[PDB]
Amino acid sequence: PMYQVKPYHGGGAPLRVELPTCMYRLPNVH
Amino acid sequence: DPNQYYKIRSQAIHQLKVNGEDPYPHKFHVDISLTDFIQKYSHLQPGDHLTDITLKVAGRIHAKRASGGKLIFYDLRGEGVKLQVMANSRNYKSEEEFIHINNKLRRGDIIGVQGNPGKTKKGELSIIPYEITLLSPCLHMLPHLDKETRYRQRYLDLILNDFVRQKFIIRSKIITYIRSFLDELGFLEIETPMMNIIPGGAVAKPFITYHNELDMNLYMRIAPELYHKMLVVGGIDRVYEIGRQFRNEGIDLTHNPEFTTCEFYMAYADYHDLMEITEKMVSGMVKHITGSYKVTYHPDGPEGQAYDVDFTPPFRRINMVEELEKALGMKLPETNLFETEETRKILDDICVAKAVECPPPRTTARLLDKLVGEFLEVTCINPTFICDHPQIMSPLAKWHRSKEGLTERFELFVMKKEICNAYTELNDPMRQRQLFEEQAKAKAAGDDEAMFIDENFCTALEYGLPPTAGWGMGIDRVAMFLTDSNNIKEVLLFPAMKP
Amino acid sequence: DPNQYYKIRSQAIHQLKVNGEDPYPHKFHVDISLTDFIQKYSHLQPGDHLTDITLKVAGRIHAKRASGGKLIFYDLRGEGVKLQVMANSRNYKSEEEFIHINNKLRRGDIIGVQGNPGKTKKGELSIIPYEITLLSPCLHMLPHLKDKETRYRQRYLDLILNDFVRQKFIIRSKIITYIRSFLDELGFLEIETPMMNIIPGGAVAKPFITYHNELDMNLYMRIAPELYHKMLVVGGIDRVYEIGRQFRNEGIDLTHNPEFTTCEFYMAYADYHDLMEITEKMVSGMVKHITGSYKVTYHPDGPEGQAYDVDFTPPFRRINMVEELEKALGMKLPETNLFETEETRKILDDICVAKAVECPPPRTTARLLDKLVGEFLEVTCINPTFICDHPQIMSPLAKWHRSKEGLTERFELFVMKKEICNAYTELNDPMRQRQLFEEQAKAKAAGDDEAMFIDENFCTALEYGLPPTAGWGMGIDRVAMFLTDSNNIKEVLLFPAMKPE
Ligand SMILES: CP(=O)(O)OC[C@H]1O[C@@H](n2cnc3c(N)ncnc32)[C@H](O)[C@@H]1O
Ligand SMILES: N[C@@H](CCCC[NH3+])C(=O)O
Ligand SMILES: N[C@@H](CCCC[NH3+])C(=O)O
Ligand SMILES: [Mg+2]
Ligand SMILES: [Mg+2]
Repeated sequence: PMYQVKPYHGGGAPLRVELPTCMYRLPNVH
Repeated sequence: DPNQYYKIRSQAIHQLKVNGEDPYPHKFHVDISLTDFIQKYSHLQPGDHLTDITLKVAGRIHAKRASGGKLIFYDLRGEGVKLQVMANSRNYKSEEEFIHINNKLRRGDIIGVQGNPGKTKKGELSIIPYEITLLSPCLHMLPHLDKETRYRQRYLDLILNDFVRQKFIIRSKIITYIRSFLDELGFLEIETPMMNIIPGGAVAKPFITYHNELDMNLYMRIAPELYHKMLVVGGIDRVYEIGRQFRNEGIDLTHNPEFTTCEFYMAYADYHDLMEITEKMVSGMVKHITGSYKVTYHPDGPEGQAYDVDFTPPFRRINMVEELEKALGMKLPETNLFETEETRKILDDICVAKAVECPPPRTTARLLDKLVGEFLEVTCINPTFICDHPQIMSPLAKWHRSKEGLTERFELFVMKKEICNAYTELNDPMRQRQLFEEQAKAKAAGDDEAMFIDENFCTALEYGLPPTAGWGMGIDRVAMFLTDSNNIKEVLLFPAMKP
Repeated sequence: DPNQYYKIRSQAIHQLKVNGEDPYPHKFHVDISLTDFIQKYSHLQPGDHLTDITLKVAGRIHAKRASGGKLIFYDLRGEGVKLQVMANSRNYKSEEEFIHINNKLRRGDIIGVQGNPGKTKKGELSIIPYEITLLSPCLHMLPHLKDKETRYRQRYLDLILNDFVRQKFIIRSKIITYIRSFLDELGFLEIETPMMNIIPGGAVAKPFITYHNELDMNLYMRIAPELYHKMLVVGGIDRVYEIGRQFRNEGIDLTHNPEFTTCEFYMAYADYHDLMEITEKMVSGMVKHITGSYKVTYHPDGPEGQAYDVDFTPPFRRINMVEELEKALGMKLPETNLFETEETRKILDDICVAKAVECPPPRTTARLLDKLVGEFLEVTCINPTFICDHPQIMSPLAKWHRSKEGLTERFELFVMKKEICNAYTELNDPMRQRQLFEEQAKAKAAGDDEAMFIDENFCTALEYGLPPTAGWGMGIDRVAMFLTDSNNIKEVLLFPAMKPE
């Protein structure tokens, strides 16, 4: 097996991109 | 009558614009995908109607069915799924508007639907509209249920044929899997020129093009190989590129003028290392995408027999010269004699005796290629490494460390077709320049398949290319085997077509 | 001297082959990367020597220094890091082999080293070799401590000598990988569409032409994938993207190369308002992820000029093109629409003359407007700024604005006075699109060699119904320039196109 080389992403954690978001809604009490 | 349909619908849509009814509205606020709608509400009982939930969906009408005067069903499709729209006038915003929209809509139209989840008494999940909006009319009669039309109007193929989308999802999954595999091994994804002063790295007839401000011809690349090796001289030990290559040649079941390959180069690896990495990558890719190592394939299409192709590692290996001697039933010359005219004549006689055709020029490399295609490649059903090609057919591959006249090369064949080519890289600049000079002498003599000499590449090797192994894979051919396609046009969104 | 160096070293390496010493061995088994070696053994104290640990590493010799007759130091480099080789005669396999290997090696050679971790009394982490193997000699004098043209014509020398160069190409790869993760996570399908077309489309550019021999027809290298992507949305693939090469047959300058990389994506049921929000989230998130913050230093005129901090903190500023241009000019503009009209064109021509804004022929309404926007609006766009609502005459594939007559639902994102994104609600009415194509065909015959060809195949696809859709394109090379503090596009292309020497 070939020698280990760390990924260029750093190797810490998988990339988790920030995504667009939507403010939640609460139901009409009436 | 399709022509009459288009004239009539076009006039009707033009009338809607005149009347200010906006048949191409700018924005419709889709709330939920059809897929999520089906998942969220499949649990409903027949007859249910969730009057408190309202949602907006959109898609293309594939069917329209009236049921009495106050009820109409639309088969709404998108994302590879379908949802019934059950439009009854009792739930619509108003009876006058209900009549008006239903008279407007036709099969093929894109629509937005605002309404409630429900289930019919017969148990079909439905959305019950308060309002339907025409988003984009279809001016033509949508077809229902040759191959040229599917490839010349791929959007019609996608609308009609659910399997087509799935093939291109699989193709994308293959490429994304390969990037993940190599990124995890510490490779850097790079981009190298697609326009070159000297095409190289493969045997191919190139496209030529003129750059005006520079007043000089450029060639579209046939492979990125020589640039990647210069980057390894530059100290980037592991590089890869998934990108387009170009060949100015013929079109058939396994060739298109533009096609996609992955090449990678790995410092301090040899071709033994690359066989193990190939086995791990290819078997892991098949299992991840299909769920098992065994894939069904119809080499002759659905009209013929199918075979399970077994990708369980290790793959079979055969050595080209030894296996050819078995297939021919005769001893071939010693491999250190493969550069002689005596060996060329022996191969020429064998091709004549076996009725293996080889058009001129009848060079040793071309006669060997024809013999290998006839006698070895046809036995490679399951993934099979063909190894240790003669140097005379591998001008960029390093000489074999123990077999004189051979190289450290392999090709991976599946179902009789090449999917990978790889070798320990030739990194001795004197020997590489000598092989290029032989190529250039053959090119000047009339052999169009010979490579151009690349002086800048040979100079780069003079600065020291570490021992290295490189690899290329034809992505389209891999997508063919993983989609049960025997025609490359099935895995190209817009294949090149005779006009 | 460098010519003499090469002849002498080539002759020495040839003699190694004759003597059976194999100067290009097939395989050396590296145990550990230089980066991992440093991380594992940086903890050693000065004077440490781990005689029980034997490792194999490899790299390129960047310096060779003899210290008396029994000690030689090699500066071994790889992966952007360095490791001293402290070769002591007493720790080598034998004194005779020690003399032999040291007389063989030169600066620039690729070597493999088998030895123990150690640290000198001066505190320098080292490997102490039992055996060194020549893996690939450098036949030339390797340069030291360059000139811009040589750096681009021999990029491998630039990568060997200048650590900052590798870092720029790592950043470029991170940009692309970030964009794919963002679009994949939003449900987009990554697609590949033809790079050779009978009719180039989707942008304003002069194409490359090439000939296909079997089909006996000319083909054009693509200038944009845009029309293919919209046909796939007609086909029901709601979200598609492609990061790939485009081609323009023009001149070379600080922001222009004949081939370059873009990302385009198309999103059914979005409009350009949705795409501004997505652009702000993608670009700000990418900048913070790659650089660690929203603020980036940039030298628009290179290191000899002033630098500015560019602030990517969202939301980005928005300006409307025509109304902001009218404020910068101090005067109202004539209204434009789909048709070129000489009265309006003359007024804009007069404005450019009075303001000394150059416009080479043809001085069309769209080109004169573009030059005015470049002089008065783009120059104010230091932080990322959306310029919005372009006139229809500038935007033949953009949908008409739903509330502003004669404008379109378009934006461009400018950073440091340069365009990085172009996007719009897509025109999806086939009759209107055919009409705009007919206007482009007229302007081509009148002298505009960048004007679009009519594409009847694409108009036919629109007749089957393209859903309301918004699409977007980003110049990847320009983004890479801003995130690597490069003001020359050649800094972010591994092998930039170069005039023949
Ligand atoms: C069969 P053979 O004579 O050995 O040629 C090997 C070459 O075929 C290339 N190639 C790969 N896939 C291709 C496809 N679909 N259409 C056309 N060419 C394709 C591949 O880069 C390699 O350089
Ligand atoms: N450039 C080769 C693939 C890589 C071979 C190993 N350096 C080809 O076109 O087949
Ligand atoms: N094709 C455009 C980018 C996409 C515009 C939105 N459809 C360009 O070259 O600038
Ligand atoms: Mg082959
Ligand atoms: Mg622009």
